Amino acid sequence: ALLRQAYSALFRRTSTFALTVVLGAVLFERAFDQGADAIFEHLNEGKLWKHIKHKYEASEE
Amino acid sequence: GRLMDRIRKWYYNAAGFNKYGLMRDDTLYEDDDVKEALKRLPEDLYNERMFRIKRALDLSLKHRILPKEQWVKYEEDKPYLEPYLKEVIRERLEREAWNKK
Amino acid sequence: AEPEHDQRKRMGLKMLLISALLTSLLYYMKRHKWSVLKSRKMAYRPPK
Amino acid sequence: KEDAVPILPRCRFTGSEIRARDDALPVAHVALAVEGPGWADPDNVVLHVANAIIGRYDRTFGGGKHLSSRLAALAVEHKLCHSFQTFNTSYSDTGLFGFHFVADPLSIDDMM
Ligand SMILES: CCCCCCCCO[C@@H]1O[C@H](CO)[C@@H](O)[C@H](O)[C@H]1O
Repeated sequence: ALLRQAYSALFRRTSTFALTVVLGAVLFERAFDQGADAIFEHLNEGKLWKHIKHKYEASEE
Repeated sequence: GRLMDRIRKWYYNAAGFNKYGLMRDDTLYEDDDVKEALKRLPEDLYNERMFRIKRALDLSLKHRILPKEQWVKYEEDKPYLEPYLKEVIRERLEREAWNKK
Repeated sequence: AEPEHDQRKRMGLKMLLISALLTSLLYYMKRHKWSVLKSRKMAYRPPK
Repeated sequence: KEDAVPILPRCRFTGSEIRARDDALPVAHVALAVEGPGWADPDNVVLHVANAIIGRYDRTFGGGKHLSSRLAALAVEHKLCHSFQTFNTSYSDTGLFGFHFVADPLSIDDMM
């Protein structure tokens, strides 16, 4: 039972609760950003400089 | 004929405080006269008013009303305060008039 | 006219997701706390 | 059937409150408690020890402000209540561990 494990290990002691928020945030940020950016770029295939960059990036003159 | 009575009973239902189980007098804005009148109410009438009001505040926070069966009916609404209030105002006007003379 | 155009929208996307997540979460919490009053029952018991 | 001792259906505990209000009463009574383990459990020995630390009080305890019980001291220093008691009421499969105090309408909050 994760809910109970979570409760006992993370949410019971106010100290561990804060620790869970901080460490929780650090991991949420890394994940959430990667996903958002990923979604944004997919919805904009070949429109961003990231996408057309190669055409002039060391392949001209 | 019974026109004034048709209107009143109509307004009474349109107002809708009876859906909270409140008496017309329960809904009065408590200015000075009303505050004095309330202090004169017998204990039982005062506690009944208090429960009714508390009950209405609880319905209000819940966003519910009483079941249709429990609604106060126009003709069963007891004007428990109007008598006291009229006296309180009569006294006030006496003093006001007298302090001018 | 608006170089920020792309960054602005990328931000908009993030604002929506977080907004959806955070709003739901807070809705539950408000409800949780208020449950005490929402389900509360009372009675008038005079010595009658 | 006759010489078998019947096992009672367990009683479910509920975190909740009941407020019976009568401003006409001179002083208020308040009792708060969590679920206890029940006769058989050894922890009851510790709970009782625990209750001894907090203990009890009443306006006639001569010890007054020098009582070892912190709650008793505060009660005296701040006129927090007329009295208070801790308890560990046991039952077969459950119990109540809490406290009860009697205080004047305007000191209930600080006492609690
Ligand atoms: C309701 C609370 C909404 C807060 C939303 C925070 C999201 C903002 O996130 C922003 O996204 C940009 C685009 O990737 C980045 O360039 C910024 O550095 C970053 O802070």
